[PDB]
Amino acid sequence: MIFSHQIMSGGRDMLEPLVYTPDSSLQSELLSFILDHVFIEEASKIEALHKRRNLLAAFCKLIVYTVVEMNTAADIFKQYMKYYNDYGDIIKETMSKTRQIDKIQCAKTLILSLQQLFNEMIQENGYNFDRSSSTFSGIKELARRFALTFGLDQLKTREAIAMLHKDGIEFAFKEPNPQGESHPPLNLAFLDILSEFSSKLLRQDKRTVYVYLEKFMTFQMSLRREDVWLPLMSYRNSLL
Amino acid sequence: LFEVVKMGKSAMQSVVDDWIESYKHDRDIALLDLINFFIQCSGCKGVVTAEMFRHMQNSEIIRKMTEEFDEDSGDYPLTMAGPQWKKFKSSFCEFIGVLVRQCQYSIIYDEYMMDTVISLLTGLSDSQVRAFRHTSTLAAMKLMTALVNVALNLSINMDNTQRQYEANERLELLLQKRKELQENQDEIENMMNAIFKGVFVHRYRDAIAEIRAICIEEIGIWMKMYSDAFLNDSYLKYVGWTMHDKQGEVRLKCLTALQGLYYNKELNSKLELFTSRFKDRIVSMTLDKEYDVAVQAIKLLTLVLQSSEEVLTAEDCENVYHLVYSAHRPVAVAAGEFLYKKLFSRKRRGRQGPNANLVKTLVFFFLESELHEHAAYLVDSMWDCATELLKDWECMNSLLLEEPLSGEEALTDRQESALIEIMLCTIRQAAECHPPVGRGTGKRVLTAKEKKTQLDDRTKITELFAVALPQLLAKYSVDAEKVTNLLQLPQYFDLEIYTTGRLEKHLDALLRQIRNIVEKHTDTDVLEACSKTY
Amino acid sequence: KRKLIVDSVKELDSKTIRAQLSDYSDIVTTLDLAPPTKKLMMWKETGGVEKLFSLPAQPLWNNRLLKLFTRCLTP
Repeated sequence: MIFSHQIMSGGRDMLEPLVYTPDSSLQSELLSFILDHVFIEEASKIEALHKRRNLLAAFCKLIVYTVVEMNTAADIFKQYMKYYNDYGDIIKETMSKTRQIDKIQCAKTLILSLQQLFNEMIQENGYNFDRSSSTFSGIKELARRFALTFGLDQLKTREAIAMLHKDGIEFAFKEPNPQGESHPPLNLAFLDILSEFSSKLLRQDKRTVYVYLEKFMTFQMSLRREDVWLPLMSYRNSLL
Repeated sequence: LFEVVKMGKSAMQSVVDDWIESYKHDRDIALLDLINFFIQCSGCKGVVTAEMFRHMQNSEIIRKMTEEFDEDSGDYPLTMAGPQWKKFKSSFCEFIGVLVRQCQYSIIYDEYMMDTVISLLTGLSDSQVRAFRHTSTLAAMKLMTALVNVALNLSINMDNTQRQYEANERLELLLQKRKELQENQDEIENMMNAIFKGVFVHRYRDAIAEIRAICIEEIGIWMKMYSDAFLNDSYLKYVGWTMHDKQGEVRLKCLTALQGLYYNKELNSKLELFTSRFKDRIVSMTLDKEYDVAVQAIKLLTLVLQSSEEVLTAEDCENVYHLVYSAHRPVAVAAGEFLYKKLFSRKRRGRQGPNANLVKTLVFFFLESELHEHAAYLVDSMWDCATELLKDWECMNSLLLEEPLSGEEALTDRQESALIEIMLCTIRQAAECHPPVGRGTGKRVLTAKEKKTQLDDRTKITELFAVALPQLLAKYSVDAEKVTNLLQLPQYFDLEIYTTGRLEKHLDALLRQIRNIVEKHTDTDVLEACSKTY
Repeated sequence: KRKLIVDSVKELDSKTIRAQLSDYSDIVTTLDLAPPTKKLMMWKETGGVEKLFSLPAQPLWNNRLLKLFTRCLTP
């Protein structure tokens, strides 16, 4: 934080030599330490709580003041609800500050966290997951708040939420299903989560995102009304 | 008419002048107009016909005027906020008081005037019209509040005439004036029963909270106005009942009314029984949900304790004692006063002088109650009441440095450490005149008196610990907590007095002792204290 | 639509009165205590996120070094 490119903030540039840009190796090691020794589940309770809060505050400082790449904030935004009491008001402030710096990249980080939770479920739970109970409900509950955070200032919030939907669509239609192309595309239940962000767009952007949705749908799949397609029907009705 | 109340022009002097001018003509229509104006004073737009109910029952006029409501919004004259509320509420009482005072022990003490008004007031109290049910209690109850003083004057004359009768047409005149002094009294007494029985007994527990608040406030006024007639459980019980109301304004009003009697108390004997029958609740209100009620509940326990030093037991006072380590400074201050005037009330310089046993008791208190390990909160909860016990460091230093006097028990190691903590926290709240974190705004523009107090306290602190500290840090120089709590005082010393006082050998001693601590201790906080002091 | 707010309930039930008289355990509360130790007092001083995002992690006491850090705090 002290020897960064901020050392010349309306200050003497004679100190240009000692500007240190951390390498990707260190940017990965810091995140590994944070996710291993901060997010973890008397007097020793508050002891460790405040110590871990200080450590998370330091890393969030490096994220907000743009010393490390913003994309690493996904692995912190991934745990807003699971720690709303332990570390929630820190992460909310990090989000409020990371919105101001770059809204576009903030939306990218948000929807990358939402796409790593989904992959967390796919990594063990099973693709035929309940889709109606447990941790999917938690993901939807997180998505609701994360959509509420992006208030309609209309200050280019349109592009942020549009690029957010774009990422969602491209992640949904990423891997075709092996069984057959006569069956739904993989990772399509996500569109049900993506529905919480629909209200943020206005009508014109809703239509534009629909036309971009036609870039992967195909008429035959549009008319295909089955239970396995319920999420796609829900997303379409959301965009209408 | 009611427009005087609407514009706020309703008053006492000029209104009574107008009422007396009307009486100069007659009282035959001074009642028709009195009823007509008061009816519209609620806020509706009714009518008064010459024989609207003249041959009939006047009470019938209720629904007839209710139909002519002219309803615009749900707000009576008092409910209508702003000046139309404040001025009208202040003004209303003036007219009633003026009417009573002009009565001058006549007309109302005669006939057909006091009786006339009673009917209208009674009817309004019952009407489920928001107007009458609200503003009648504002005025009809108030009328009892008005006449009790009139009866209060009746006793004075009786007592005065009693001596005149103590001891012909002069004696027969005494006899006549005495019969009439009784006939009026008795009839005024029935006119009282009128309100209490009808206007008070039922409206006392009315559904809406504001009317109950008026009832309780007027009952407290009665208590303060008469210390006999209205000081009997027959009247001293309604407050005890509504002491468990679920609102907060009503509870505050009952507590205030009760505090009135204990305030400048006449040591009423029956009041002592009331205290005991309700001590449990008045003490359990010390932890009420609304922190605006616990303050006025604790300021009543001290008031009781001032005279009745027996109703409170040991666990009852200990419950209050634990409250001084609170989070709300307004309740903590009151707990501090209760502790002060319960336990901390009771050779000009020295360990044997004053504020010595008093300052020896507080360390015992802190070492007994074990809710906190630090003393800042206790010190702050008394910084506005005990301003001489927690400021005379000359004895706090003495009690830790001066050798124990034969015939006096010395302090234990733990008691000494606690005293060092108390000393340091007193030093801190003297130097930085800001309360501890959690209590207080945190920003305050210190007044001239506060700046003067700061300068004087810092000067004394320097002039005292600059010469005292090396000895302290040489005797208590093996104990961690003690050194880490005594090495902070340097930070609170005006270092300018060092130069213009020739006190420099003590500076050399202080630096030498600090070096001795550094070269002998290895704790991660002791050395921090030394570095910060340097 | 005369908004008189006239309601039938203008009194209280004696059953409810005695219920309030007896069940006074719903209007009282517990005690809110302040920091019980110095460390908790400190952590209430600096634990606020506004201070968490405006102070060094390793505590630096001298104002010189505090400026060395905090001058890197931009808008």
